[PDB]
Amino acid sequence: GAMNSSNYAELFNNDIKLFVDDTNVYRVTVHKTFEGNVATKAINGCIFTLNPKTGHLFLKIIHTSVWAGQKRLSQLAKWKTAEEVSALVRSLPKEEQPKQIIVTRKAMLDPLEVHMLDFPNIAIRPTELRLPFSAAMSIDKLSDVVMKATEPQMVLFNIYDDWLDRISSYTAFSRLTLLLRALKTNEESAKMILLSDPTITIKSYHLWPSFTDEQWITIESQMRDLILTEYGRKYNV
Amino acid sequence: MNTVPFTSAPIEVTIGIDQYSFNVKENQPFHGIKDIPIGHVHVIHFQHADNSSMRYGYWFDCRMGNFYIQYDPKDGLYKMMEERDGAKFENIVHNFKERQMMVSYPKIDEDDTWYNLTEFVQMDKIRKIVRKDENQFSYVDSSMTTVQENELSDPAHSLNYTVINFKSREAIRPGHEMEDFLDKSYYLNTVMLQGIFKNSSNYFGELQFAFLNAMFFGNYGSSLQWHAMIELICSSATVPKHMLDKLDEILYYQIKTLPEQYSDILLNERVWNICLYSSFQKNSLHNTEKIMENKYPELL
Repeated sequence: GAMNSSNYAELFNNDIKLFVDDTNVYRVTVHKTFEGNVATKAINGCIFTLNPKTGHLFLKIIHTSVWAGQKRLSQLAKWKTAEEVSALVRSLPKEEQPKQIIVTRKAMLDPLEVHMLDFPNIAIRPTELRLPFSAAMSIDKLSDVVMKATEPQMVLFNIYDDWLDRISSYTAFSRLTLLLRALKTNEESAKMILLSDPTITIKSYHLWPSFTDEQWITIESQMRDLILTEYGRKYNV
Repeated sequence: MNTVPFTSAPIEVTIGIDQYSFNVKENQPFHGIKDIPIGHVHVIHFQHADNSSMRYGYWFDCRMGNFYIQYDPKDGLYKMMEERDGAKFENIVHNFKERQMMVSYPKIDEDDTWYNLTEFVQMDKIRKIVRKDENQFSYVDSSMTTVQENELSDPAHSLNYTVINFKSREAIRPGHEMEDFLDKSYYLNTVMLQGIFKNSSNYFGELQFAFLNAMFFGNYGSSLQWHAMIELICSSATVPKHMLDKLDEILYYQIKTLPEQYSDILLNERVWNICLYSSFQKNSLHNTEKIMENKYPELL
């Protein structure tokens, strides 16, 4: 079945599962041609495949060459996502293959399902949650590796840095989604909040700053306030 | 012209023969249907005045033997049987006609409806879908489930229609995942036509037989099968021109023949709007589209 607020804690049990977010797979800029018509230019993209229990991120970089000479690219992008996810599963040892894959957008169900026909016991699921995974390219280190890539490439990250050394998966995921929610609603402020203090740095092998426990509390409160402000502005409440 | 006599009619029943039907009263002296046109399959079907549930009936072809109906008070329904004694059967049939206790198969001479609904249906294929090889006719009813329905219980009573499933290894070549799922041409032409059905006529025949079981018995898995087979064709970029033209004729008479009041459960909204308006063959069903619009514009 679909994933929603009721069955939310299932993400943190011991059944291996992956979220797949395809929002950044096919990325364009829109511009005017010399004759005044509109054309698109593709830039590099990424499939965002995340184990929400362990933090392991499977960042499959989608090089613009993938699109060359192809039509209906937004539809193709869904099939290339499904192809790349299927190949990821096949590449993993049996005991590491997921029991479920949750697609953040319902348009991926058919492509993934068709691509996973070899894995009948892997359940493909939609979600009613409104996960902010499209803000993944607001994370500087992820945006940088995608934009610099010169060929298809898989890059592996732990999106939780070392957080699990001190907090649970459940809490880890709520921090991640709150950070990314903030980044989505107002990137400029969100990024300001994370870096205002030069003395708190990002380890070379990490994505986020090395806040102490007490500093994460001030951060999470700052991100909360950001989200609610932007809401009043959006709707005039 | 052939005859199916009835030993008696002990219970109030609506009898159908093909697209015709008659009300028969309890212990009314009804003794059969005459002038049944040779050369086609037929179906004789029943709905008791007391149980508007369970429509049931018998597919048959009179070239394959002498058949008659007899009520069975133990099982509570009209049974088809075969009389092996040719002489003994002509005797019953002639005396009943002499006594004029038989209705005449009421074919208007202008009317090709039944031929059009059954063009490609052959008794031999029916008996493979309804396996009961000791009888030469086939029983079907409202509640019988299909083989595919059963996979998702009793196999003696299954409708062994050809399983179609768009999200299956059979349908999708490895490496052509996207291609084959958007363009089912491979699945239609190679897997189904050349592989399983062997030619388009056996495919049309199953399609039509499925439709008629849905119309006559409200058999819900039959409706599913009919829709699946239409969808497979309409979702294929590459179909022989002769199949498209015949398909438009097949579907026209099926839509023409459907009871106006049943269009809500027999017609799948998604399939028909996809076939007529989104699919590769949106432009190849001019008669089917014209009749659908003028008769069921709401469903669309």
